[PDB]
Amino acid sequence: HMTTPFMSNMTGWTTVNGTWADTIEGKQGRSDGDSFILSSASGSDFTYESDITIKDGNGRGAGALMFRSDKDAKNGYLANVDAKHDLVKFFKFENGAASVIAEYKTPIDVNKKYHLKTEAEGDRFKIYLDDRLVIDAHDSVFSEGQFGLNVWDATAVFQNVTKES
Ligand SMILES: OC[C@H]1O[C@@](CO)(OC[C@H]2O[C@](O)(CO)[C@@H](O)[C@@H]2O)[C@@H](O)[C@@H]1O
Ligand code: NA
Ligand code: NA
Repeated sequence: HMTTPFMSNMTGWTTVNGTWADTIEGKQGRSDGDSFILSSASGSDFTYESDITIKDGNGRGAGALMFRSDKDAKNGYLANVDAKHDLVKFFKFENGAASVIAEYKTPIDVNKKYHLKTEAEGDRFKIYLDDRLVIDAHDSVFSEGQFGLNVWDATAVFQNVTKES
């Protein structure tokens, strides 16, 4: 029977762009720019988390959780680990244009598993890196939408991708 090594409680994964696959390590994405995959799962308030490992390829950029997204990932929130810029970023896309909401600055590495967790509750967003709170910010732009994953100028692997509402 069909099985995948990607572990998640979410289904319906639809590739927006980039190169996305399920490998023995998890769901891998790669692109030089931003690229996105969206689950059919949707929500408003939730805990959304994943293991994220940035690999050697492309520009050793970033891997991200995306949430409260529209169908083509043009509008939504992201929380990432960015090895190139050494930060955890909470940001939004509005009609395909990015703007930063909050950051935590820390050295971020390639070939190191990170655990990233977002708790989205109304207009408040708490982001944890390896179980430590690093961002606790407010933003009112988006209230609901799809869950997904992103990479920016990176190859990255996502494993144990889960949401709880
Ligand atoms: O952290 C990666 C994440 O950063 C974004 C949004 O800040 O921008 C990437 C990169 O693009 C520019 O805006 C210009 O090319 C730079 O200022 C920034 O380093 C997202 O696009 C990406 O997912
Ligand atoms: Na599954
Ligand atoms: Na780095």
